[PDB]
Amino acid sequence: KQAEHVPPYDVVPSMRPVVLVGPSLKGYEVTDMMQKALFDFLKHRFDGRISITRVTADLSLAKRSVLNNPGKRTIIERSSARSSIAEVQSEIERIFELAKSLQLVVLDADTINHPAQLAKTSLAPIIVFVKVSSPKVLQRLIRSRGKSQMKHLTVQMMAYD
Amino acid sequence: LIIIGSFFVLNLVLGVLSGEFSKEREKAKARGDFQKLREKQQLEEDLK
Repeated sequence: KQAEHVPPYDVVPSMRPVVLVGPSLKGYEVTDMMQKALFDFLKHRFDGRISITRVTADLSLAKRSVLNNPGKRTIIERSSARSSIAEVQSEIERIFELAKSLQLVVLDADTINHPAQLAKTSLAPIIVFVKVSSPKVLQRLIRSRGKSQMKHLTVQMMAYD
Repeated sequence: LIIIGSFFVLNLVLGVLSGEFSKEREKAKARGDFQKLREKQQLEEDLK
């Protein structure tokens, strides 16, 4: 049973990180607006105990066992040398070292849109849900923004769906 | 004459009309009129 051999114990950081998802896909007007006011409250209330960081790199392809040494050398010139995996692993320790310093960590990347994909990584973070109840609410929330929104107005519904 | 033909008759009319209006109000449940007002009530406070 060494093809997978899933270990009973898994590596986790010192404290569970908190990330923000919902009520729609990240990067959109409202979704970036809802987190803007929410993250602002945490730093004032938890002054001296929190550290909010922003990472612009992808996180979807992050499994606990995929290779002995993923992308150790960038001069390999292979299918993974030119990819972002050369810097994907670097930020994992950055979250790891952030928890080591005994403080609250906040992850608000643009690459998280569902708790399912991050439910199997090494981080195992805290997922906060800001559900807006009926989908009809979201509509008039985005309709009042401006012409920057109806260029992709419809995908917000399936973003919540 | 005033007590019987005016106060008692007015009581009769009020009772009959109240019963009819209650019957129509109960009938309106099948159409679900109250549901439309209820959802719109809890939707406006969401936007506010």
